[PDB]
Amino acid sequence: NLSLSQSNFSADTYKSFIKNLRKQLTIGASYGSAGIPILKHSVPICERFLLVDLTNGDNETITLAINVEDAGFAAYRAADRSYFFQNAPPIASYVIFTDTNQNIMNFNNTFESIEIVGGTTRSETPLGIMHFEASIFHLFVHDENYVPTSFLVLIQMVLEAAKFKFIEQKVIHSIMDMEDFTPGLAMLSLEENWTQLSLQLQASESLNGVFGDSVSLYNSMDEPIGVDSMYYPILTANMAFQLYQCP
Amino acid sequence: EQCSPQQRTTRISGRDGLCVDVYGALTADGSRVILYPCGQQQNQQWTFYPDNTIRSLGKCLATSALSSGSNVVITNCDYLRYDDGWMVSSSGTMMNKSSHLVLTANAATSRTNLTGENNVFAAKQAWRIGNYVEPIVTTIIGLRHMCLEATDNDTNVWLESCVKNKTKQYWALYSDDTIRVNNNRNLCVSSSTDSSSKLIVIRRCDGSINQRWVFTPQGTISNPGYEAVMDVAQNDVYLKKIVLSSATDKGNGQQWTVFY
Ligand SMILES: *[C@@H]1O[C@H](CO)[C@@H](O[C@@H]2O[C@H](CO)[C@@H](O)[C@H](O)[C@H]2NC(C)=O)[C@H](O)[C@H]1NC(C)=O
Ligand SMILES: *[C@@H]1O[C@H](CO)[C@@H](O)[C@H](O[C@@H]2O[C@@H](C)[C@@H](O)[C@@H](O)[C@@H]2O)[C@H]1NC(C)=O
Ligand SMILES: *[C@@H]1O[C@H](CO)[C@@H](O)[C@H](O)[C@H]1NC(C)=O
Repeated sequence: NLSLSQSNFSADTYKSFIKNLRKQLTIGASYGSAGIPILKHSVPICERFLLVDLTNGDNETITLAINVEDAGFAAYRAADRSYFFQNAPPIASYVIFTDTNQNIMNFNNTFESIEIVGGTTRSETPLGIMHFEASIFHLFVHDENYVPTSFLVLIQMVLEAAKFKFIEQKVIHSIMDMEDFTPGLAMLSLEENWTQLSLQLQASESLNGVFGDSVSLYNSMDEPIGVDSMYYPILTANMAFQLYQCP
Repeated sequence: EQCSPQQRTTRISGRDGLCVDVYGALTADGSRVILYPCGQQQNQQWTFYPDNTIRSLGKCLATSALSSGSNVVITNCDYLRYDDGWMVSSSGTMMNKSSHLVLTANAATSRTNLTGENNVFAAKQAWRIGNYVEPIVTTIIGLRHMCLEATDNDTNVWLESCVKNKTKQYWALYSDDTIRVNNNRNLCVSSSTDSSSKLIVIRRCDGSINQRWVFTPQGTISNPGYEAVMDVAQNDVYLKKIVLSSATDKGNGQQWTVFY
């Protein structure tokens, strides 16, 4: 499986990992005027998951299953154990990690659900090297008190980074300078609006690239920039792929 | 249904960050459109519809001649019933589908009449349709995770290690597809004007093809008129040279990131 290990975790290897993850998720994608790939849809369950391995500093590895339709995690495996989100596709357990002791986590793979269960928000959850490593560990041993924040960390450092070059870049900075950070409005506004941007971009085909609704994306100075068309570089050179939304 | 928006009102900004404006808010058929400082006035509000019309004050933006050089105006939409309309490219070119002329601010000053001209991919033919018309301040990251920096008293540009808040590493992305020195917005990143050199440099903004850059989804900084992209000379950041090259998959020098 595509993988990343803490024993070789540099800006270059992280970048390559993210690049490859995007490539894999975009196999068979569709394209519109914007030229931003649109993830597959109506994918048969036997093919709906992309597995990626992450190894911590202890040579302990977890395998995460990513739904290729939405670039979200559905479950993961650690040794002979597996854990599925409540909202994982109902038939997933028959397709992935079948030869393990399967468990269902009492929460959904969404930030909202994870933050409620863990009692901690993304704004208050540090990201960086230490956190990536620790998150893999917490998931490997399934320490319940740290599972929710571990997903907040990994979802953002892996999946949201795949979705947005801006987020990938934040993580790169964190690795290069070994400086941890918490996401600010700029990063959170992207995560929040991925599906909405996907819908507007696709819908804009009928309106000369203009959106039906404006989306507020914040900059690093905490200023909101209204993105009401495809003509903003902060969108078109940033969002790497989209969720399928329109015929 | 959300996949089929029926309309959207927005502004249109371009050269030097000015807005497309129906001069004096006049409504007579043939009333000309110009560039003027952006504001909230109705004569700067353009409504887009699925019929390929772009309207202000209830009338339609349109060219006024088949040949180049005539004004763009607003006119009764009923006169365009049997017309294909406008098509906007992913890079911000606004083109009359039938004639192929494109919206242009052609004069030596942007305080000018807009006309329908032959497309040459000039910055003066690049537009940002959208309500947020301001330049976008950003850093531009390239090879070796370095940042483009304005050097030699704002005459050259090359990569240097990123330093937060280092003034010369900030760029202002304008509505006309120019990349401007953040603290001297009269200066633009420009492809070479000397055929003997492929070196990208910084020059006074002039609306030219040399100064129009498109940040593509594939990660390149493209000069559409010249069918080329920004590249790190020999894939070596230490050469302190950024050049215009045909797009190629060899090396990573043609990949960039916008970090705002
Ligand atoms: C696009 O350009 C075409 C061609 O110049 C314009 O079509 C002319 O429209 C006027 C009014 O409809 C008529 O007098 C002419 O007979 C048309 N000429 C031709 C050659 O077709 C059209 O109006 C333009 N549309 C826009 C939106 O700019
Ligand atoms: C913008 O459009 C108008 C209306 O079509 C033109 O008359 C303007 O031409 C200018 O004014 C005329 C009277 C003449 O002096 C001509 O040489 C000028 O260029 C045109 N230009 C401007 C700047 O208003
Ligand atoms: C989780 O997801 C499902 C939607 O797929 C929803 O019905 C449910 O309300 C959510 N549950 C929690 C625990 O929030």
